[PDB]
Amino acid sequence: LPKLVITHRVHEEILQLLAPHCELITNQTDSTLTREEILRRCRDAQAMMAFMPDRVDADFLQACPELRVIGCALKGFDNFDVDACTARGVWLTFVPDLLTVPTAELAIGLAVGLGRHLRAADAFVRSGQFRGWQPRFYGTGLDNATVGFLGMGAIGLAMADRLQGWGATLQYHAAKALDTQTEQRLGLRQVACSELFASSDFILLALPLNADTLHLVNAELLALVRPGALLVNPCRGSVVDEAAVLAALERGQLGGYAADVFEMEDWARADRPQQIDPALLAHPNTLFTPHIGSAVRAVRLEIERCAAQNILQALAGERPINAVNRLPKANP
Amino acid sequence: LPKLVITHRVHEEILQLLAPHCELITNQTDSTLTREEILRRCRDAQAMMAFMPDRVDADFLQACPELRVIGCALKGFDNFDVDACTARGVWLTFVPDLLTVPTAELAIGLAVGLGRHLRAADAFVRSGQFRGWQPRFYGTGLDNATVGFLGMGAIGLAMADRLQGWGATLQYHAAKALDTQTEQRLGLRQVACSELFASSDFILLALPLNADTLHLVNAELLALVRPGALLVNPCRGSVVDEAAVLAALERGQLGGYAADVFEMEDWARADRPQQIDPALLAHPNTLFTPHIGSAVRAVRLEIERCAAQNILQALAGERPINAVNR
Ligand SMILES: NC(=O)c1ccc[n+]([C@@H]2O[C@H](COP(=O)([O-])OP(=O)(O)OC[C@H]3O[C@@H](n4cnc5c(N)ncnc54)[C@H](O)[C@@H]3O)[C@@H](O)[C@H]2O)c1
Repeated sequence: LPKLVITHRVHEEILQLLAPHCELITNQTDSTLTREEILRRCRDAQAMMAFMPDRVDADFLQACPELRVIGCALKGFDNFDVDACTARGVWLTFVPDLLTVPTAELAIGLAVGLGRHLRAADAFVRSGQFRGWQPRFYGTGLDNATVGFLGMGAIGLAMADRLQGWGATLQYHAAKALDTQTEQRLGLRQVACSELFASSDFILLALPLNADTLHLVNAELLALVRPGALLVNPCRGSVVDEAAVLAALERGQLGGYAADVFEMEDWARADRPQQIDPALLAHPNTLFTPHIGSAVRAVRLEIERCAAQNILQALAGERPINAVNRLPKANP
Repeated sequence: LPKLVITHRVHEEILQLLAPHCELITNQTDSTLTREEILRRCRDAQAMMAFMPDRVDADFLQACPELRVIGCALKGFDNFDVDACTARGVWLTFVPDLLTVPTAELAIGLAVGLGRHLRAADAFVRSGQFRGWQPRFYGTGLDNATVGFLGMGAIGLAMADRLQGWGATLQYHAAKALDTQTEQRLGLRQVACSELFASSDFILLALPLNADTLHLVNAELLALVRPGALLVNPCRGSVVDEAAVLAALERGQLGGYAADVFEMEDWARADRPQQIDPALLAHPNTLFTPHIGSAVRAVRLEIERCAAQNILQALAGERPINAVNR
């Protein structure tokens, strides 16, 4: 009986898991519906499965008073007002682990593609003009490089594991230090944010988007980079000031920027750019992907399953395993 | 000062190291000059620093009787008649293996780029049409995949090393098998050529080119492949049959092909293709690189430096460290 709205397309097997417990109102197409259309569907929904284009604020919740649970098919719930969910007695749940590994893979791929001029290399061969080896496309590889992680959580760790054996010197700065056991095991040295940006050949971002991280990578910080340094962003766009990244690119201090994420995606920002600057889109020392960190079908299936288990738990009157927040529940 | 012709562009610092010992006739441009032109340059040269696009046969050597050293900024001598060099008392020089590692880095970059549709994804956002996350561009990860190496010398090992931590299942076929200790270390399962192609999600090539290896990856073998299998060629072009790969791509059994090397490059074969098929070139499930395996700045510098020192040693009258002959 309880209505559940699902804002984007999910695997058949997921609908089968839910269909006995809920009234599914699904978006089994390839499109992102309108803000006003999801509001209408959610108006008396007991439940919601949310995805990356979703944004949930106190305004949204006011118009949807039957909501008991919002199940997020994602890790970074920055576009979801958790306090306001709590104020309305709505569970919010996320997916803590399943997005990690394929995002870590993409990022290393970006680091390699960016450092080796893959976009133009490939464009060149595709132009038909290839005739053999030339003294051209000399790049930056991982061997002997200083690699710097900003952040050292799930993707931080999964990337460092993936770079064991690459002959790089690994260093990091994070809100919380890793125990000495993990540092020695992964070859990781802890350094300050300033030192990270001044010494690293590659700088890989692995931070969530919050108030302390908004525009953390800025002109002051980019002004510090060794000339030609490569910056890689698989996490959230507004951890970076995209305009200062452009400027470091044009002056040739920053060697390259790769990103899977963009400022324009951060819906909880009133003042978000409405687009990626065409000038960064067209800069040659770049490589981009459309938020496909977790775009592997087998993985997406499990992300959906995790979200569905959470939603179903919540509707069964239990505390969901991946609740980010806390509601009153009866004791023994 | 003995005269030295540098066949292609080097870093300023190789010039600076060499000027005080050699008259330098350089080619500080992007172009590889015609062999007529390199022959003109080398008529009375004492030394030559050669690169990948150079070929040296008896005929070349006949036209250059004052040549003492060929110092090569490369490692394979397919393009080089070694016995001609020695017959005419010319040192033929190689560099140590600085090339394997950056090539292995690129190879994994390619497998990831190919599996995750990097070219198409990049173009999509550069188009300015990106409106945030969509449930498409689904791709293939390495995690839980089976990756099969065809071959396992220096390149096979470099790549296997770099794939520890990636949670894939590793397997290989090679003429020269690995010792048990390393198989153990690397989680590497040894299989037959047929089983490798039948059970690999990614197949990464690590083979030399020779008679036994010519068109090894042919239609019969590709026909065994799992639907959507991803093939990566960073080793040599002519170990695969590009027509057979294209054909495999077009029917959709092979999910993708990435290469840094192409048949048109293999100048030993008389029957070699004259370019890369434009329909392969135009295929969406590809990813290509213009033989940039070792195109890392630090490495190219060290490569030229080793070439230079071999040349200097030969001239001052010593046996060069990396002499391939005598
Ligand atoms: N591209 C994608 O598709 C994709 C996929 C998954 C996650 N992400 C994003 O990447 C982010 C990180 O993912 P995760 O799974 O590793 O998250 P996580 O919560 O496991 O780790 C976050 C880490 O950042 C650190 N941190 C927080 N504030 C910091 C600060 N001010 N300075 C330095 N370090 C700080 C924390 O100590 C923690 O170690 C997610 O929050 C999400 O926003 C993107």
